[PDB]
Amino acid sequence: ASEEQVAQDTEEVFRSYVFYRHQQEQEAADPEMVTLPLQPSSTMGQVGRQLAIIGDDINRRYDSEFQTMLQHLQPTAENAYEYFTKIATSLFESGINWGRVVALLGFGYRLALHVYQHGLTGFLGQVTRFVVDFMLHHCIARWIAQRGGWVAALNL
Amino acid sequence: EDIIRNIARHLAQWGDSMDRSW
Repeated sequence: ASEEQVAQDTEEVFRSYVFYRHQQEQEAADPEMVTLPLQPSSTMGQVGRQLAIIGDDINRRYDSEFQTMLQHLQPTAENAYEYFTKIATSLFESGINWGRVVALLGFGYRLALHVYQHGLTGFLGQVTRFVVDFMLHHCIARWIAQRGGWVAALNL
Repeated sequence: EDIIRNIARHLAQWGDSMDRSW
């Protein structure tokens, strides 16, 4: 039950994170990333917004490099799940921390943006499911639940 | 799987760098 609430919250955090990462890239375009569906009075918009802000220093440094490796990987609708799963599994093989959780959100954002830029529309909800389902089945949602939920990310 | 390994290693490094900064 605790994990399922974290999974529901993860969908909101990821959609908010995407919205705010895209908006700050625009203020520093993917029309699929300009909508922010949230439940009433949700705190997860603030969580995603703060995570997009606090990772900006590192992300702005490496965005070009990450985009370049994605160009090399050439993800498509047919292989994106396999590649997402392998990369995310490796990311957490040696452990979980809040930084790596944010890196996973950033990977989902950059993957979604990359496929859209290469012509694959309608895929943002697919990547959202990949992120939520990975966290649920690979013990990340449990780790977050043990720290008090995603609201613990507001202290970062 | 060279590209997969490299992206995953970058993500862990960037994640650990962020975690240390926080």
